[PDB]
Amino acid sequence: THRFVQKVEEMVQNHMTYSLQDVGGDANWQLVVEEGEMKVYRREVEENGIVLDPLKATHAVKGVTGHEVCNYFWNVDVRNDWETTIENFHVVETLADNAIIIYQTHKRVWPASQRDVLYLSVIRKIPALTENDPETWIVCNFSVDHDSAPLNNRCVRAKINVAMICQTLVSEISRDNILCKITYVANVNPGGWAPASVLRAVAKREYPKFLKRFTSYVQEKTAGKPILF
Ligand SMILES: CCCCCc1ccc(-c2ccc(S(=O)(=O)CCO)cc2)cc1CCc1ccccn1
Repeated sequence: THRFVQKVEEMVQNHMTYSLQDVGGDANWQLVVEEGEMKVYRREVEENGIVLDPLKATHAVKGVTGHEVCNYFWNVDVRNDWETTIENFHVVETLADNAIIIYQTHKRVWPASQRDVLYLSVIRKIPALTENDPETWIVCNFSVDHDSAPLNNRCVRAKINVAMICQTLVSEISRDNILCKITYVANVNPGGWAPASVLRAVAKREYPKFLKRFTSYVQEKTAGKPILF
């Protein structure tokens, strides 16, 4: 029990309530990119002339579990093996063995100024509501304030609320018979000002690239390892 336990529970619960819902029938979501099972949607939202566009994506990855996907997403030690848009990150504080606070800087995208982020990252297993329902693994990354926040005069502080939410279907169980269903949501306030066209182009390019790359890394690192359910 660190000082964020209840904020964490609230963020996680909101994601389980709202983020998991299907949006196939919801015209409010614009489907922007589809590549097979990977479906990437946005809402066009601006606040004070700053693009906030909520991002929501679903995906189905063979041969990995939600537990594996989330560990890989959460574990700072493999971060540099799949991240492409990060200049630097530092663990600011270890809250618990499933929760840390991270500082990171994002590669500049011309012509906007560089962004940095300060966020709590927590991984949690949500037990099946009923023996009918799936268990879910979730990673939530959400912005928090912290005293040990670096001075970075090059950077505008973005604020994020991101969740990677995983449920695993299975048919000795082999990788051949396991499917991981992902819902990934990212609400990012870039702060300051950045050209709308830039923000939307970066999102449209980088989210599908991230999801394809990250999931493929998980498949590759796990294949021929015992399944971690
Ligand atoms: C002018 C560019 C402004 C960049 C704004 C920004 C800042 C941070 C993020 C971002 C994206 C994914 C995460 S995470 O999924 O939690 C994994 C940990 O890194 C945390 C933060 C996103 C974005 C929006 C632009 C953009 C979109 C997808 C990739 C990169 N940049």
